[PDB]
Amino acid sequence: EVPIVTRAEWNAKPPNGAIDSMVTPLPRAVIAHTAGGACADDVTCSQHMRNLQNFQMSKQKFSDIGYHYLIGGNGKVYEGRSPSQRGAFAGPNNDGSLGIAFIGNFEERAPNKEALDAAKELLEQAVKQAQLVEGYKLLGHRQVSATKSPGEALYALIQQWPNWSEEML
Repeated sequence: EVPIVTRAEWNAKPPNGAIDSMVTPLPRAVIAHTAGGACADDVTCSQHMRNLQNFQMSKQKFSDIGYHYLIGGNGKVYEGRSPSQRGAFAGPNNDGSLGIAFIGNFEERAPNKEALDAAKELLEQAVKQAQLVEGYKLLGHRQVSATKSPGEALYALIQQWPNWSEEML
C-alpha cells in the first residue's frame, strides 16, 4: 500500500470542464514525466502540483490536471483525476489508461528511489483496488504520444518493470 495525497490535501481546484468517463479496471498504465522542475519537499511538491494543474487548465485548457497520479521527488503520490475519468496526456490514446507522472525531468537522471518505490507500490495498489487490471500493459508516455516523456533515464527504468509492453502506438 502507499498513502495518497488527496486532491483536498494539495488544495487542488476542481475540474472546470466535463471529462469523459473510462471503465475501470483500466487495461494500461502510462508513465510520464512533467518535464519541469523537480521537487524535494512537501511544500515544493504541493506547490508544483497546483502550478501544474493551473498551467494545464489555464494554458493547455484541459478540464483538470492531466494525470491520475503524480509522484514528487519527496516520494509522495498525489491524486489527480479519478481512474474512471479519462486522462489528458495522449490524445487518441488516452482511452483505457492510468496516467502516472513523475514530477520533474528525467531525460538525464532517474527519479529518486523514494519516487520509484512509490510508483511500484502505486501500481500494486491500483491493481488491488481494481483501478488497473492485473494483466496490465505498462507503457512509457513516448509509446502513446509523440514526446520524449518520461525522459530517457526514467523510460529505461520502466522498461525493466513487470508488464512493460514493447508496443508503439
